[PDB]
Amino acid sequence: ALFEPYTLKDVTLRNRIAIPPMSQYMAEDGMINDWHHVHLAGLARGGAGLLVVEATAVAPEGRITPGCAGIWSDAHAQAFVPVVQAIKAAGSVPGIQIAHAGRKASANRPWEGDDHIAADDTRGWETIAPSAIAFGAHLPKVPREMTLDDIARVKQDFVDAARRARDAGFEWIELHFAHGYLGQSFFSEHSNKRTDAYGGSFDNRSRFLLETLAAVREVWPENLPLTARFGVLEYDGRDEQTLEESIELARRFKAGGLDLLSVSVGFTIPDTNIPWGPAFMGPIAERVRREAKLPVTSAWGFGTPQLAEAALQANQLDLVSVGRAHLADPHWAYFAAKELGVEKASWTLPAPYAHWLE
Amino acid sequence: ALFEPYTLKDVTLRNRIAIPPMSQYMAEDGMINDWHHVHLAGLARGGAGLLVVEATAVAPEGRITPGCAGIWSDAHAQAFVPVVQAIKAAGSVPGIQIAHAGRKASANRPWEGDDHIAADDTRGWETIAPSAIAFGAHLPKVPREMTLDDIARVKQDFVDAARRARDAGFEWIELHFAHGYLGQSFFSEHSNKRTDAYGGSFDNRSRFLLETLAAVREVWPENLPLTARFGVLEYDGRDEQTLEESIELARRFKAGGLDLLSVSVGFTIPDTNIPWGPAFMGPIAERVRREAKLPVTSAWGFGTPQLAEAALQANQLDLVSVGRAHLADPHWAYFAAKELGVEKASWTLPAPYAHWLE
Ligand SMILES: Cc1cc2nc3c(=O)[nH]c(=O)nc-3n(C[C@H](O)[C@H](O)[C@H](O)COP(=O)(O)O)c2cc1C
Ligand SMILES: Cc1cc2nc3c(=O)[nH]c(=O)nc-3n(C[C@H](O)[C@H](O)[C@H](O)COP(=O)(O)O)c2cc1C
Repeated sequence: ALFEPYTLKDVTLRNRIAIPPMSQYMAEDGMINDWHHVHLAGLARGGAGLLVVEATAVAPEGRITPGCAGIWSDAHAQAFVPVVQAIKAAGSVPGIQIAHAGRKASANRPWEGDDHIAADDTRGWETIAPSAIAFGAHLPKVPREMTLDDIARVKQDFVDAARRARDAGFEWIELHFAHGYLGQSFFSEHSNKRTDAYGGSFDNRSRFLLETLAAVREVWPENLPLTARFGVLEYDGRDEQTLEESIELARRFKAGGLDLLSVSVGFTIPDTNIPWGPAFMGPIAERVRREAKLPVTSAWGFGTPQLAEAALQANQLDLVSVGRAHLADPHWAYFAAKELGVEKASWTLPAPYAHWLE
Repeated sequence: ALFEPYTLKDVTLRNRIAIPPMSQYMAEDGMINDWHHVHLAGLARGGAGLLVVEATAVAPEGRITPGCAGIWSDAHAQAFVPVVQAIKAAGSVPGIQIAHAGRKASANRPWEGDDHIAADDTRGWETIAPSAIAFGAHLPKVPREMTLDDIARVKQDFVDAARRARDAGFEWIELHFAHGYLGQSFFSEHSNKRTDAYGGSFDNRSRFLLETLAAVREVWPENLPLTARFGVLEYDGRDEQTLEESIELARRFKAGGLDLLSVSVGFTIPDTNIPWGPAFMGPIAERVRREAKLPVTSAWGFGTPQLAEAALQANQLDLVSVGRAHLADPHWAYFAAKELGVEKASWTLPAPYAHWLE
């Protein structure tokens, strides 16, 4: 099942393996470089059906860190062009996740402190959010409360991002409404205390996300999968209530043209109890898939080929996302093909490798 | 031991893992391209101390196949420049093996027939050799017997190759006197029936190889390791006699400035009985190292980390060459570091990987 093709709109994946977006923190002023080119091209040659490029910021202040990729100008977009072309040459589908880190922005690289940049550090910048409330813990900076014009500008930033991604050749797009960044923070009552049209009720908290989806839909081709990542629960003790609302929004996403939902956890606040474990997201992903009638993917511990296979056969997922295993071994898909007994498994890789490994 | 550094002349390897030259058959008219760039850059990031670029032909007719890399012009050399730079950025030592396929030239890619190109095929070309004798089997073409001027031209080709490799930034060079190609074929009485100064006696059969070494030594920097690959036996039933002569030449190589010998089998003729097995070359490599008092490396089945480690501790080898395992997993060195219990093994890889795998 893991090695069956998958067709969504006009795009066909050679198998059900997806490489989720994985920030590399190697960009400079949003510009990617040979780090990203070799990293992504190598992964694509590895065998995976779909390769989703890391969170790429729609605006400079939307970066998580000073090393995050960006696409907030045509020059930033043009940098992706050769990389998209190499992904394609390798037979993998190029996707990109476009993002805005909201209140979690302006942080150090994970191996350089992983915390909010000091106030006197010339690399830092003011963060924006639905409300002037800090995440807390290692991210103590209070964001600036967004104005209506801020909301209009960020929405237009996402549209400009999607248009650039389209013109750079990406065949799959993913809106980053998860992991406690801007979009997610608009939906959660934890982070959104607004009293205008973008806060309060379910409809108001959904507005930013729905409006961003719709605006992007106007520039993104109808024949290329339009997707989003969304934290459907927080493990904050409000799980049944949050899940119900998240699934309702899923339905609205579907109605608004979303082709697939990447299902995750919110990470909106630090005060939570997440039951980490191999494929722990499976049951939750399955429920979203069932109740909103929407294809889904998820991640976390599916680097065990049998687990990925089990999730597919149980129809908990339509694609299995495999992250860290690909950082460890860019040729993981070949390893999975061996594990699962695929005929001529070495031909998961290109000929200059496959010939000698068969 | 596998993860101890190694210093040879002015060059220091971060560990004892070497990636042997592995032809990719993806070049066009000798020119390398993004296949090679991503392949080599990815391998370098994998952790290995030394990365030796595939057999690179000193002359067009010296290619094995129409897909082999070449360095017979300054434009060919300039193509290597960015790739050398990425290898270095990754902290691996860039080396290159320069070569001439002799009578085994003009062949199909291994996955496209692996045999001599048909006579009416516009891709093929006349092969040259010490004598007009075909390899046989799947390589039936009779080569043209080289003239003295042919020998002068090929020697100068190797010199021009070494100079280009130097100027492109390579820090390690390897002359390909193994595997039944030109150099090897000059040494073996099987392939060399000449009656001039380049055939007959031990001194005459050694002349081409020694003269090529000396000529290259004039352009190659004295502070960068100068090495060769040499088939020391054939398993043709003349093993003790061939090994003695090969070891004598090893001594002469050492006396002539060779810093390390990559020890292999001859593959000069097809009528042989090679005792393939995990690390089967170990004992033979050890003897060459001992009797010629020369550092050595070898390959074949050392993809088992414990085997590589054993060979080093037994002092059978100074570097362990690991080939196919790196085609399977470009991050093999990280896998070995885990297997062997290295402290902070994930930091065998660059930070954007290591941070998440620790
Ligand atoms: C290096 C790294 C960077 C990541 N960056 C992002 C990101 O840019 N966008 C995102 O939505 N998730 C990101 N993630 C989460 C992964 O997409 C994935 O959900 C997570 O690694 C769990 O899957 P795994 O167990 O296979 O690693 C990142 C994960 C890692 C390890
Ligand atoms: C894909 C491939 C291409 C190779 N090309 C060369 C070559 O260009 N020059 C050379 O001397 N040996 C070449 N070899 C031999 C390898 O350098 C090495 O000796 C062999 O793979 C045995 O080591 P291993 O068991 O780790 O794979 C090649 C091997 C492979 C698999």
